[PDB]
Amino acid sequence: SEIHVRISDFPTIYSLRELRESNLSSLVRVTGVVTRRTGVFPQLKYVKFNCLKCGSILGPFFQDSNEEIRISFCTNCKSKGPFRVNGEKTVYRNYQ
Amino acid sequence: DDVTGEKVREAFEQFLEDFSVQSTDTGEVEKVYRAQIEFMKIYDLNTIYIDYQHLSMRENGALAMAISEQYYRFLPFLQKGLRRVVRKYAPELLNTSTERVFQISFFNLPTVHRIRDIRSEKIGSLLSISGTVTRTSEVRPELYKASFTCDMCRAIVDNVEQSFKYTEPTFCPNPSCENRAFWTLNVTRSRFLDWQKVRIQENANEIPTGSMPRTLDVILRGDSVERAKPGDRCKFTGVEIVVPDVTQLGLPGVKPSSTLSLGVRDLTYKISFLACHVISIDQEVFLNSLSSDEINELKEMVKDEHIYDKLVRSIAPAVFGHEAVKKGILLQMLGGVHKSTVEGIKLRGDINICVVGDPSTSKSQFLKYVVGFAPRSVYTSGKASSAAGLTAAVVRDEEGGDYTIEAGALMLADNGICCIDEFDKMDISDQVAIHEAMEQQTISIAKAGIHATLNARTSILAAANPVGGRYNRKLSLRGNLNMTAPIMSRFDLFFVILDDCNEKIDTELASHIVDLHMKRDEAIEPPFSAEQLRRYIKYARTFKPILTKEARSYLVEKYKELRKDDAQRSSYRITVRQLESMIRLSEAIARANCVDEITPSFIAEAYDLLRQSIIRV
Amino acid sequence: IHESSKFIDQQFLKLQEIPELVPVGEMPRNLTMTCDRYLTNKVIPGTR
Ligand SMILES: Nc1ncnc2c1ncn2[C@@H]1O[C@H](COP(=O)(O)OP(=O)(O)O)[C@@H](O)[C@H]1O
Ligand SMILES: [Mg+2]
Ligand SMILES: [Zn+2]
Ligand SMILES: [Zn+2]
Repeated sequence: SEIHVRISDFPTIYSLRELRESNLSSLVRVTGVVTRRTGVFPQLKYVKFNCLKCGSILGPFFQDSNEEIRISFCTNCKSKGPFRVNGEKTVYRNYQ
Repeated sequence: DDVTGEKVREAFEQFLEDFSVQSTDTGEVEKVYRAQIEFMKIYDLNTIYIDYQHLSMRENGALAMAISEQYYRFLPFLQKGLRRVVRKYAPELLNTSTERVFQISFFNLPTVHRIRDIRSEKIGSLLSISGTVTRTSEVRPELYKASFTCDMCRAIVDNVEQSFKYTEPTFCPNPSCENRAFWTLNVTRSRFLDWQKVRIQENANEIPTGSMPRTLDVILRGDSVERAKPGDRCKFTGVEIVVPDVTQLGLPGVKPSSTLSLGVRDLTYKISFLACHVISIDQEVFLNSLSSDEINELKEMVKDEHIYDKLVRSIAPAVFGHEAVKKGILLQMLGGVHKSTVEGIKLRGDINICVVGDPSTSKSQFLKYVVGFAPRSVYTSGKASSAAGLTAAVVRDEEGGDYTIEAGALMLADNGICCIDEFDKMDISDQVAIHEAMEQQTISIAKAGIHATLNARTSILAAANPVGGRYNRKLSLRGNLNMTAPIMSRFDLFFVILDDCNEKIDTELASHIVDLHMKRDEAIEPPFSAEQLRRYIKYARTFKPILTKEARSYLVEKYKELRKDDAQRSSYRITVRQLESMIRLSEAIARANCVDEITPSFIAEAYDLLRQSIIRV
Repeated sequence: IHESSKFIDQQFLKLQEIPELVPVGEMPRNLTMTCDRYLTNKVIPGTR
């Protein structure tokens, strides 16, 4: 469904303790030794919220990776109750 | 508004603008502050060094008194004044290229108050505190200026600066909102300040009689973060600030409270310190740092005919009668060249000495002399110490909170000498622990959700009495010790100290001791003072001696003789570890003579030390 | 109304990767499982 681009050979290399804050929202190239893995966890990618007041499920809304979007109002029927997720129709992504 | 704050701010602006003083005999009258403004502009720095005496001389010290006594209120006024000064003179560096958060780091204050001397009246004032760095935190971003997105009348609005408590904008980009429901931050537009919380202990010398070392938590912001070292004595300058405390609710005594519908907030606090200026209390770098007076002292010191003996006699002034031990301690202090192989092996480059001797033979005196003299050194006793002490430990961040790494004794002695007094009495489990680190110089912790790999390149100086408290004439050194033969093999030098009923030495040592009690100073005068020794050791450490091709042969036949002489029964059997040790001592000797090439004299000295250290049964 | 209801058995097993085939430096990774009705009490712990 989607494609990704993997940048390589960035000029500047910073150690972990030298990140400070100027490198915020910036591309960095750091090196280290891996310590802990958290396994492979599915993460919501194309979540389809359902509207039980409408009758059926709503459209697939792209889930921003910063935070979990919510259906406060249904733009169609103004439903405050149903904003749940159906794990069958939802398309997930890997996460570690 | 406040008239006094604005008046003091403009007075500060004027004083900075017209600051004048004679500069030495050269540079005439230099507006040091105004010129240093562009000096720091050259690198576009973020600190402005306000020496206290400058602020103190003017207005009969009234400005300095106002700033020190009520710093917290005046600081934003001083920030605005500094911005106006930049606007009037040197406006080229104001923009970050929003605006650089310039740091006013005061220093050269009159007195430094101890942790125990912290008082509740002086909060909000400026002072200096001196303590030992024990625990440091990560460089976590701190929210200083934030961008807020209004849930209602949605948009993006920046420049909503963050206060000590959370703050959100009451006015909206579309004014019809005037609602503050879900003002949302964003990563790309908010502004952050580097932050670090460092825990400091009270210094050992200033500890009150019969009391524990009181601790303190110090906040570091801006360019002053990540400056302190665990176990490094440092001084902190800044303002005392209070932070909320949720622990002291069950303590006796009434509690501060408010009423506003209860409208009540439980008000408790604990005192912390926000700091601005913190300082620590290639051979070209060390040479550059060296002043010429010392550089030339060093030049005649370096070109001395007999520098080895004069260095030996200059170490351990208090102890009399032990010369080989002094040589070994000097070599350990200097160290060796850390060499890494292509296949991954990291050749050991520090000297570890285990000193065994009869009771009352200045062994504890040697260890106490080394610490407080060798930079980055830690003294411990055998029984009152544990693996969590010697090696790194795990403890909670804050009480009732997540755990974190605790600085162990070995790491506090990294690239330094660690003195382990009474090694034999120390427990066998901790013995396995210390030796395990000694083998690989790396101590790893894998408990409570932390798997950090912590390295410790530490030279270990071990002292231990023979079993039974008295050396057995019949038994060997290994027979009079409780450690294993592999432990002997790991250690480099064994200086078995013995006590003998020699009248001349008894008389001379009695004279020496009663004179040392007689003359509080000048009882014995070493040729070189502490400063000269420290510097020489520092300079010698920078050089890296290289083995000449010719000396390799002499090493080979010397190791042949060493292998032949024993078991032709001695304290330690002859092994290859010994041949490594021969270089390990040779590099230290070459550093001592301030040479760069290994000569057969150095191998002769090292073999002399190893043949004297080994003791016939 | 509990006297007129009907219920079914449910059991939670846990599955761990076989310790023989584990990467040397890594902890084993486990998985939570459910179970219902006639599949309950079908395996004792320690059974591949
Ligand atoms: N060669 C010596 N030189 C100077 N002082 C000595 C010497 N031998 C013993 N002493 C003195 O006698 C005391 C011995 O203490 P010490 O030997 O360090 O204890 P320990 O034997 O348990 O290590 C010290 O005050 C020390 O100064
Ligand atoms: Mg002792
Ligand atoms: Zn709906
Ligand atoms: Zn709004």
